Amino acid sequence: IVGGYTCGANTVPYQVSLNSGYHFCGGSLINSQWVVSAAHCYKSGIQVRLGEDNINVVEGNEQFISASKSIVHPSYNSNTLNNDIMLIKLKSAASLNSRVASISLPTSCASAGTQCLISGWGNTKSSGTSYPDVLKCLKAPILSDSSCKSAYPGQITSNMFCAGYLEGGKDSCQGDSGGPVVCSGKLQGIVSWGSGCAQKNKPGVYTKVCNYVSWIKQTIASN
Ligand SMILES: [Ca+2]
Ligand SMILES: [Ca+2]
Repeated sequence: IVGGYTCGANTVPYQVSLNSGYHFCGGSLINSQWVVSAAHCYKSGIQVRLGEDNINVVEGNEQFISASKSIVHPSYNSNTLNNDIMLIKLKSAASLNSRVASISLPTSCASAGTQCLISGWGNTKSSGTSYPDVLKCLKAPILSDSSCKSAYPGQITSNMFCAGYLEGGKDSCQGDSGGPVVCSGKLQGIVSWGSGCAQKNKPGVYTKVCNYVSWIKQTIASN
């Protein structure tokens, strides 16, 4: 998260650190046993780290649950990042509390202008590389589809939306991938991609979770 702020410990209870020996991607806890993340965050041997604030020191609220199974979206295209969403099932149900909570799936798609909370342990620097150990948050509006398309011409599918700022300076970044975009307490987006981080006219592109609630629900229903 570039230009964001320190969330505060466990203020984003659905925030997940996907750990494979290291935090490599974010995720969103959607129920006791399921994390959604970006499909381009897919790896084998994922441990799902819940209740994380500082991903580098054990602070007592962590729940480390390895991934029982990962389900990259069937139509995930790694080249265009279309359908950049993946389901991760925990080996065991998370112990849900005030700090390890699931995030609700969107009934409706959030509109442009809706302010969203993006969070992750990604690079905090637009230029260079500084990885925070504690969760960074960014309040960022969903941008219009036209502004998203004009920012990334020929690249924005109906399954993506842009959030952030066209003047840049505030954006999800590398390492925020798979992380939540929560608007009105609902997981509206997944940190998917962007041309760099916090560049002018290059907002973050996020998986439009509203389009996958069916697929997510049916997948949860049989896995
Ligand atoms: Ca920790
Ligand atoms: Ca990345």
